[PDB]
Amino acid sequence: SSKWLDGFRKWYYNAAGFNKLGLMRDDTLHETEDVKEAIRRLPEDLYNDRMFRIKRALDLTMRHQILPKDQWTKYEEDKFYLEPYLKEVIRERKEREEWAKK
Amino acid sequence: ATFAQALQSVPETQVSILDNGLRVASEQSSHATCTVGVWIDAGSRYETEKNNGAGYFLEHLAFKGTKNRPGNALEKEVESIGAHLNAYSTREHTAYLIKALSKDLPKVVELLADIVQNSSLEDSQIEKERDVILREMQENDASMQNVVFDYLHATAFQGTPLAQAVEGPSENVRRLSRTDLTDYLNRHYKAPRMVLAAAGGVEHQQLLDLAQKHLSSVSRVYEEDAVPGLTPCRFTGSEIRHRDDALPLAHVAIAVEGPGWANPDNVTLQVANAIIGHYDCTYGGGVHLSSPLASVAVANKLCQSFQTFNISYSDTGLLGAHFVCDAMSIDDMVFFLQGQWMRLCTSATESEVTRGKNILRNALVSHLDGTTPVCEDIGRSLLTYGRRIPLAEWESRIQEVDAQMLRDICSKYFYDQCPAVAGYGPIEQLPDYNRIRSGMFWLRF
Amino acid sequence: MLSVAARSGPFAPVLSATSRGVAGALRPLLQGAVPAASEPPVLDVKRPFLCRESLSGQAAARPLVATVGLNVPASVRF
Amino acid sequence: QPQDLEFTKLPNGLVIASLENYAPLSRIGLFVKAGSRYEDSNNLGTSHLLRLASSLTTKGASSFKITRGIEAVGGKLSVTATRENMAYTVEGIRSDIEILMEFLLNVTTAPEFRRWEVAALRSQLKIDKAVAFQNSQTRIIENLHDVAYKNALANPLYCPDYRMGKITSEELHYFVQNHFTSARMALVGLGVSHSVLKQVAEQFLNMRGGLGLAGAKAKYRGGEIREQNGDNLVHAAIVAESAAIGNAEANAFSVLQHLLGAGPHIKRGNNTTSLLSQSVAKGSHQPFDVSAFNASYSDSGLFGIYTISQAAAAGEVINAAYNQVKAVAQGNLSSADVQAAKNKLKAGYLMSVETSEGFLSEIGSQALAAGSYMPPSTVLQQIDSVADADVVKAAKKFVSGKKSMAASGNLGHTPFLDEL
Repeated sequence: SSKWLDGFRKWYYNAAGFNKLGLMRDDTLHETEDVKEAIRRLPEDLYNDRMFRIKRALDLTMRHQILPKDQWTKYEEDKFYLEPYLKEVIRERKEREEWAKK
Repeated sequence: ATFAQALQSVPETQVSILDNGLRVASEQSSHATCTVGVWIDAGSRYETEKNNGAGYFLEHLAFKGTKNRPGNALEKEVESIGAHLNAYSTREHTAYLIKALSKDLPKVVELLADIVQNSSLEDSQIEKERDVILREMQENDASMQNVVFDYLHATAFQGTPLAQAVEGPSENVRRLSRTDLTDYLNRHYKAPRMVLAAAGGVEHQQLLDLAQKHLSSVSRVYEEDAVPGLTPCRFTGSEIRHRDDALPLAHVAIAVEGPGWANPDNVTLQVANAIIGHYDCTYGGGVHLSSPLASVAVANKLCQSFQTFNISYSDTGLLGAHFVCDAMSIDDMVFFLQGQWMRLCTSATESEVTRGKNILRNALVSHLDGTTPVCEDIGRSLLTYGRRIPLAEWESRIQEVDAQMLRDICSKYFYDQCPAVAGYGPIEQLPDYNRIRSGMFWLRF
Repeated sequence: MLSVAARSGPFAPVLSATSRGVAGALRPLLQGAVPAASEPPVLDVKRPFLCRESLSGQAAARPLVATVGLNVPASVRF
Repeated sequence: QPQDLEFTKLPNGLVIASLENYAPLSRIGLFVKAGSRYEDSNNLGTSHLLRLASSLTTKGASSFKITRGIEAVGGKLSVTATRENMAYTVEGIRSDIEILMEFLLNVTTAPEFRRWEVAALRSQLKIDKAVAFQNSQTRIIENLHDVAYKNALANPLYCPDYRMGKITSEELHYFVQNHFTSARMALVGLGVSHSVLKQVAEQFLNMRGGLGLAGAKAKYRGGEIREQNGDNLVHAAIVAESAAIGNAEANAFSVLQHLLGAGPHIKRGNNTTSLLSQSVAKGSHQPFDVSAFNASYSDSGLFGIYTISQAAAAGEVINAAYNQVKAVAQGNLSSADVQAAKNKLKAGYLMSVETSEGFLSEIGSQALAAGSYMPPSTVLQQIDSVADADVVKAAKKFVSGKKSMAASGNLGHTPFLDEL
């Protein structure tokens, strides 16, 4: 966990390949009701940054190109911008479901 | 303190009967102000479509002067003590009530002595109240909710004395004379049909002494010795639809026949209404209201508002819902509303039954706060049930309702019945009666 | 010195209004365009007052007090 | 058997008053001096949005949990607001009302005010203002208070049409942190004991300073506003400055209100013992309604004449009412009329304190204003001490003051302030 799991996480981040399209991790998440609500709750700056990064990725995958290596999203600089919003939406959905159980 | 013994700590209404058969009932509390009223079994259901507006016309004239106090002097007798004098007439019950202080308790009984006994009907007052009531109904037909409820009574009880409005048609208002009002007062303002109710800072013995000394001369004897029977009314499943596209949004009411007062399953029906409840556009909860009709109506923005009613009369009544909405959603609201009724006939679970029981308990206790609602309940209960039901008895009757008898009662009254529909406004998308009649049952049951 | 609009130097087109029934060859500068604005909410028809008996009590006597609620309708009492 | 209301002033300034009704149902309110009085021009309409947004998520309870848990036990949550103060109320059964207070205190003490929910109910602000402005008396009193004062009382109850879409959650957080402080609150309980209320006040309420922000003293302005909107009836309110709450002349102004007529004591009556109605009834022959308007606040009051009249008859109705008040101010009144006015006033007070809502509202108002609850018998006793000379002084105070006028309708024959 100390030595190579972080190293294997870095190698897997390089190998998965959304960093060379300029995407962050949370841009790659497939939408559900939860993800759409979490995106709807985002502020305007992060929403506009996300949508520009997504359409830049679609432009790059149109031409079958990738970003230059200095413009690849770094593993440490990758911010998890969405997942507190997603965790709050998941928590309130679980609260609604457990109320509907009883 | 448990709710049951806290409900038992409420003081009991004391009821007693004079030699005229007039009932006198009082409830004592610690308030400095009292509410005293007279309740008479004289509504529009006791009329024979030539005196169709006699009760409304009489309740207009009743504060205009007696044979002892000529006109405005009566007003002074109310206004020099700060008392508030009020009257209303339903289709069955007519009330003259007044809120005053306790120190003025004898003299105010004097007013209810001669309002219902010695009303003086001057002819100038007759034509003045005639054109006042004409412009009053010309004002009242603008209110689409009153129009829809009168249309619902017209189409639900066709050819019966219960279809006609309390105010009556405009042609009788220009045709009621002095002798007809005298005949109505002689036939319907009799002794065993009158309940003198008092609530608040009153004592039953002092109220009885005043009631004897004033109202011991109320008639009890008949004019033509022909008892006006209160016949059963035939409920008719039908529709009425007044299409007016210039109106901004439509009011639609759908009802079915309900049991009345004497049937205890009415209480069960109340819990069913407490599951569906009401919704308005100016609420606060939003999508998180417990009522699924309200939640879907705010999620799809279907309706401006809806409410559920359980109106009762002698061995009959109406039971249903009324919604105001824009035109483009009308049928969808109907569909969703009908679906809720079908759930209450088929898939009633104990959680919403407990919620509806709690809502009915809180609404029933909180409605009986105030001397005027307590006096209203006393007078209406002694006219309808012949006795005052204590709130502990209501609590015991509520507590016996579970989900099984709820869906049994709802399958009795709602499932596969013929409703009465009343629409007003842009009601083109209001479905045809065969679609509502098909929505009264499920093919999955 | 007549022509009341030209009496005011900069306040000539503010005191006057110049519609054009048939627009000519030269276009005016700053054509202008309304934004697509919103719409007011719809409300039911209210209660008219056509008699003295209905108008009684409608005159205000106390300060305005508003009340909202979670499941009770919003009200204002005077 | 309704034994005695108990009262308690904590050292942080918080008030707790409770009465042991042993009722079937309990009513618990929290009264905060956080009305529309405490907004400058930067944050107009914040109190309206906070009043509507009481049912949002809190740091300790979510809005789904608050709404479903209030509706699960059948209780009621209401917010009642005026210019001066706000009031939060829960109603329930005694066995459940304890956890109901938990919900209430979250709504008062730890609101998260998430941005998306505020953005959701700004449309509810627009709808609520439309519904409340469907009555013309609302916009008359709103314009009247706007014209009658310069600052801190000209701010409206209802949010202006430009501030909708411009209120953020930071302004609501600022309003809560600056006006929901400890020494501006009274916690009132009916159907409870003192120990539970002291416990929940010790739990949730004892963290803020207490003094908060004061306000801007409500300087009087004067003037008139005329809003031509084309209705069948013309509404016109003419007021002048009057004594505040707690002054010795507020009782005389209330007596003058009920002497000139403040409501119909008989349904479909003719208002025989109302002086303004008597003068306009002997004058005109059309539908009308004239009454006396009183509105006393913490440091100011307004007293005046409200008239609803026909479009082509508004001048004679307004002049008849104003000349009636001018004839009152010269001393042309009887002692029996003042006695009937006192009877009307004390009857209205006693029938205002009868229900639990009115009773708890009066307890909270007394606790926020004076900090010492007085029995109703003391209120009737200080009503009884009003002489007719103080009523004549109040009428002369109305006559010899700078009037503020608010009018709406067809203003073809509606007069002006200098023409009166």
